[PDB]
Amino acid sequence: EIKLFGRWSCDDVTVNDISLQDYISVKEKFARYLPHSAGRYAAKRFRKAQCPIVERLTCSLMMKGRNNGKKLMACRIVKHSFEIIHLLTGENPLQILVSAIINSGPREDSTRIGRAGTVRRQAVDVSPLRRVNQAIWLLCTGAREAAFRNIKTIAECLADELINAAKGSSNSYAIKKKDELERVAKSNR
Amino acid sequence: PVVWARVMKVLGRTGSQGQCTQVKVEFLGEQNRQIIRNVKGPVREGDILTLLESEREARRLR
Amino acid sequence: RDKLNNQVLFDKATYEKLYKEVPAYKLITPSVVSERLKIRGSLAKRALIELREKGLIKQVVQHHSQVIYTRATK
Amino acid sequence: TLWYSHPRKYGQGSRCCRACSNRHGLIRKYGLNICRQCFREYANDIGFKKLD
Amino acid sequence: SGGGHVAQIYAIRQAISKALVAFYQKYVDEASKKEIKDILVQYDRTLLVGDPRRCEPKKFGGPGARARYQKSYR
Amino acid sequence: VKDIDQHAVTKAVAVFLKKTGKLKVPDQMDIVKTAKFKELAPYDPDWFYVRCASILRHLYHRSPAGVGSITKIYGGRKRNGVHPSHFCRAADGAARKALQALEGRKLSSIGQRDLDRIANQIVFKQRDAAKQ
Amino acid sequence: PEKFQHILRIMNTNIDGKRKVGIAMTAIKGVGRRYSNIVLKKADVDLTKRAGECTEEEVDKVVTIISNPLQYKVPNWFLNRQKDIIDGKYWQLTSSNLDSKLRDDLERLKKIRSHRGLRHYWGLRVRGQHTKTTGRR
Amino acid sequence: MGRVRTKTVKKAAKVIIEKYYTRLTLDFHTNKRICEEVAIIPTKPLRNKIAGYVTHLMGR
Amino acid sequence: SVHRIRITLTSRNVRSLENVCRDLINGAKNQNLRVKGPVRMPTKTLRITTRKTPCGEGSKTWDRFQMRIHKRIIDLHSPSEIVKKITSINIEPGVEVEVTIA
RNA sequence: GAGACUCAAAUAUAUUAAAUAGAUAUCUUCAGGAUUAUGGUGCUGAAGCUUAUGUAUAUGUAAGUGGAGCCGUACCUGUUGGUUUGUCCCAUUAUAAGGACACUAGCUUCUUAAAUGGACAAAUUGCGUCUAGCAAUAAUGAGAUUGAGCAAUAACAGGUCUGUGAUGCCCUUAGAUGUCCUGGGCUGCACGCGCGCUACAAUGAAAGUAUCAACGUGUAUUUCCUAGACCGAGAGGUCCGGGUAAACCGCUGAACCACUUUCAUGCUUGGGAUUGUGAACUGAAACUGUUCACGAUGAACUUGGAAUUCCCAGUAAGUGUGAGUCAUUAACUCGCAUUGAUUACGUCCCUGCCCUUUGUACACACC
Repeated sequence: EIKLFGRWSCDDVTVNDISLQDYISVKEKFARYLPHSAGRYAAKRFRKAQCPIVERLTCSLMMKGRNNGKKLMACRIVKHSFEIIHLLTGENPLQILVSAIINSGPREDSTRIGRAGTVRRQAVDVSPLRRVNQAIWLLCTGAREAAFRNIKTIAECLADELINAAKGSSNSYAIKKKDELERVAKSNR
Repeated sequence: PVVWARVMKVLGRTGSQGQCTQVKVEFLGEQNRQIIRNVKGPVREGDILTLLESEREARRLR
Repeated sequence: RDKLNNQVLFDKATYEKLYKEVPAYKLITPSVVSERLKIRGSLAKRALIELREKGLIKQVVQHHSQVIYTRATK
Repeated sequence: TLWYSHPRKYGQGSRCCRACSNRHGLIRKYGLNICRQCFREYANDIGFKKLD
Repeated sequence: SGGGHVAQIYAIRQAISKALVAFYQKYVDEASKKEIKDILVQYDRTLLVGDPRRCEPKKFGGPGARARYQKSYR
Repeated sequence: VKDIDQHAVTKAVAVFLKKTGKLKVPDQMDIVKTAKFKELAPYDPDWFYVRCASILRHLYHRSPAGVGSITKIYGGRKRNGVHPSHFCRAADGAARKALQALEGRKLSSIGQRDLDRIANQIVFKQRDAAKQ
Repeated sequence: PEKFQHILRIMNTNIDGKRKVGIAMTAIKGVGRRYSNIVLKKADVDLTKRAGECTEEEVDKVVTIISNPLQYKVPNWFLNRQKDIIDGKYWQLTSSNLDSKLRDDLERLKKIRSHRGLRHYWGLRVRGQHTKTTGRR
Repeated sequence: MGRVRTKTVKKAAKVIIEKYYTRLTLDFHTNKRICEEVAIIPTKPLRNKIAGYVTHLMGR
Repeated sequence: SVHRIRITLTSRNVRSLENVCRDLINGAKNQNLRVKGPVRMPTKTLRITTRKTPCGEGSKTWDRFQMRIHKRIIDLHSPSEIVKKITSINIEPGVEVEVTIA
């Protein structure tokens, strides 16, 4: 009764990141089979760790006005792309997803409003509640412009950076623009 | 740049445009260093957190 | 800006050329054949329907707006 | 008889203003015919308490 | 009836869950009622958390309930 | 009929009366656009009379259903006139004479057990067809 | 299918080798996408054919519908011109005469000098479009 | 904390125990019922007001 | 032979609509008029909105107004010779009785 | 003053409550299957198939014809009609009881409330200046069911005399500004601007297919809502209806999505401005236009300079319907309903704002 998330094995998925353990929970208490929830996943400050990540992996897709609204198409497009994550590197796709957030994680600073005035200095840490959700924010951009005037579709461009976000990534993708962000932040910090 | 820092105590922010939790954290191998760092974003009490800059925290007295 | 103004065609000169290409090319997507030369988009998908000889395919998606194929992995 | 045009049976003109004889400001199409600048003074006694 | 192409399928879940809980209360067995609840309530996927979140009345100056269109030349 | 959803079954029945000679072809069938919203003519005619499967549920559940009550609520996904879209009537016309294609009152008197059970025998045969 | 030419050409318009045969027909001015099934199946042209296909023995009978849409059962409302006005003849004049005829009703009207006449001097939208607002473009 | 006892739920509370501490206990849902006998509330949300606070002080 | 006189009753005030079940229906069920209980109808709500302000210039919102009138139906399986006295007593301000004759 | 009270779906039908809805139960009828058991039957010509003409082409029959099934039941799954004090009684043309039985041979879940109920808070928590220790946690309709409306004090040269037979003063009065007719015009356009919709297409444009709401809505002295057949590329036209309305429209069987396709990214089948043309139709009457049809015509524009709008949940936003002005004219307006996010769960920088000390030449208050 724990098998078959979409079509594949569900368990044996490890968050291989100190200090991301005991905060990113995908399977170990969330054996929820489809990434559509009904009502509401926010009543207080701390709610995103209590949501399944694969639920959060879908809801960021509805943007840009004309695509805002249809979570079922987000349910359509991700379950039609896991086979591309299953055919490339034939191990189970869910272990590839949790490893994808690691290399796409900005585990570093951000730019801070100064302690007497305007914004020049560095915010010396970024919360995992802020970080890995913004790791979802970077990926949902780049495939759309990879499909906007290009006439390849997103289903291959979702699998574009995701096979690179799991391993050590190649040249600049949707995983990038944050690796660029910490170079100017290291000159900041 | 590889050490991880766990939180013990929380204080407020110079928030308005870049709320960043000026917060009391300590390491594990360097757990005697309870340096009061500054994390951007919401943080629950009891969370171990990664870190690369392990030198200072830009102290203003509070 | 790329143009790629290739011919939509039954591709008789290259159907045997892709026939030896798809082993061991398991990445047979309807977009990458349009990313290949002699760009067919619709009948090239139907050319993978012509690749349905119970060989060199494992069809995994039969859907609206996408018919995603993998090869018959040995 | 003479010099009296306008066969009024179409549109607003001239089926107007059973409350003020002011043709421009009517609300009609429920059955009110109250010329709604003559409604706030004339809201009682015709029901119509406000509830939200 | 009601619902839609999404939310009408939702209310099947509350129906199919509580159908066992009342047939086990008054007709079958107490532990049969107990063995169907503890498997559910681990996370329960709001099978019984019937949140009364409903559509809110609209206001003025907006196209929505808690919206307001603006810029009257600030 | 209460078997699997008629995405494929409505494709099936539209050829079966087309097999048995009861096509009863329209006259402007290359001209019609089934409503004053469409910009292209359809590919063929078989998708027109697929609504006998609808009235296997609409005479069943809605009503003995007339032409006007059908086609207005029928076939709406419409992008109307450009500024901006509305909803329309889909402009039936000749399909109100589709009863001749089948040959208080009832619309189809043979689709009670004579005609529809054969189509129910088809999905029962399709149950045997999809059994392997 | 076809390997020889893959570039079609008719009177006043050339056709590429990419557009489908309904919309390659629409690539000629004077006809639109509604005729893509109408005049092609009136010429018995398969819509599933390609631009390299639909050979020259088929395209001439299309011109017989162009040169005479009356004999091919096309109604006047289904014609690009009906009740001309002058000579009254219902027509489709695909890329060859509507380019001339567009001023032909107007070149009367320059001498008629009606409501719609003098407006074509300066540039004005001849239906109820309020021209004060933009005043340009 | 965020909800504050107002004057009506406080200044009227100072006599009702002072008159009738006898035969009154800390049990709220019956002290909820007792407000109808010694007093007359207009509305039961104010009974939901005035009875909870006086039961929030019986140990105090 | 025997008549089934089905009578609608309506009013705006719910208290008078609560008053009529206190006095009318028990003065008839004492002699088996077959009331079949209070048949309450959904109300007829109406909302009218317009500009609240003559020369409405400024923060130009609107005013809402509501109305509620409720119905409760009393049908009876009894002939015409019994039911004339209940039309005489009791009568209330703003209640509407409707009995069909011809 | 704020609170408090007013309204709105969650809340035991636990109590009476149905021309809403019906749950049901079974009567049934609309019956497939062999899911069932088969009785007659099964290679002997069954099923199926044609011709002839009567009857007004179907059917009848034979021949034609063909080689396994036929026909009937019950179980399964389905129309329909009533199951109101059920059945059979009766008065009655037929309801009720009267006569008995199940002694309930359909009851009130549901929609409707008219009500009390309804986080109704000792809610556990190293008690903070004993005083109001966040803690989510206890419930398990319920961790506010929960949003508006109502809003003071002194006021401002805010808004309006064109809402008014509220109205001062001033203007006019057979040669009127008044008033009714004929007209035009407010819509006129090198130009500035704001409010919104149409897109800038691959989360699509197309085709079908699956198959989902709700506030409402609707004709008596004026022609509304419409169904049903009928005609028409359509637009619309004709005929018989219903509905003064939980009753008919209508159970309104809404859009976007969802499902196979067609398109190959090419200002392109994306995007529909422009402009001819007839075809409509409303109104006595249409011409920068009454709107709507058909088949033509395919511009501008591929994300928009400095700028700057709103907003923390069923919300934003997409996507619709109704209502309002109406003879016809919605792209706005008032709510309805569906689909359903990121992120905030703060701060006092910045434009803000609220009264505590505070200097002042501050005054008609830094304009």
